Amino acid sequence: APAAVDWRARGAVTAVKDQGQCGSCWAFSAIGNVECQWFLAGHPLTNLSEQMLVSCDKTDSGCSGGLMNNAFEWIVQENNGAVYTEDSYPYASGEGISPPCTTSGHTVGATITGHVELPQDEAQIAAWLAVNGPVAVAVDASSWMTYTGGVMTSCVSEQLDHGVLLVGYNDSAAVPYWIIKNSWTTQWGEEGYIRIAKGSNQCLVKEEASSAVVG
Ligand SMILES: *[C@@H](N)CNC(=O)[C@H](Cc1ccccc1)NC(=O)c1ccccc1
Repeated sequence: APAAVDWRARGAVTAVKDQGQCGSCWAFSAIGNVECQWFLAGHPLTNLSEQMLVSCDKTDSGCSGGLMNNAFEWIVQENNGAVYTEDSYPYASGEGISPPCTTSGHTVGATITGHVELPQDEAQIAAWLAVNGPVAVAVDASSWMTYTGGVMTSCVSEQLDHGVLLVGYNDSAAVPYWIIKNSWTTQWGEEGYIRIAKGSNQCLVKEEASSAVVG
């Protein structure tokens, strides 16, 4: 694997979004992954719908929580692999209110055929990310409220509570780090992003890493 990767520089990552006052990070993580994978598949970078998952995906629990794996599963097995555009199915749960599911007239932004899980190994995850793009991961963001910038090194790593997106790493730095996309606006952290120490399983980052498959 390369010494450093940043898929943002490859224009493969969309703008930082805002989940608002809603427990829908799982949806943002999954959808982000699908966005990046769709671009890297040879298609235009399209903003996709988190609201599709929050409202329609009943395997998960809307604004109270859910799982990225469950989202990919639901997309393939229930929604024929379709991921709608954010433009034709916009996010509306910003204040905590989830509209009902609508299945007439929406526009398919991406089409996935499956998903893969990555080993609980930062090296193997990086090895994947360097080739096939950004990875949906679960973390312990309990100590993230106070993050303002820099490489976090003593992140509270107890129990998973947040869904974020690995978009790259840097093994060349004095302290090697993961570059992580969050869904807490651009005011938080490093322009919406956060760098965490790589190799010491910070925030339990290596626990649940998955990626969609765009056949
Ligand atoms: C983010 N603000 C919403 N939080 C959750 O959805 C929360 C944490 C989470 C971790 C990994 C992947 C997705 C979400 N959900 C859970 O703790 C959880 C666990 C088991 C079943 C449902 C929800």
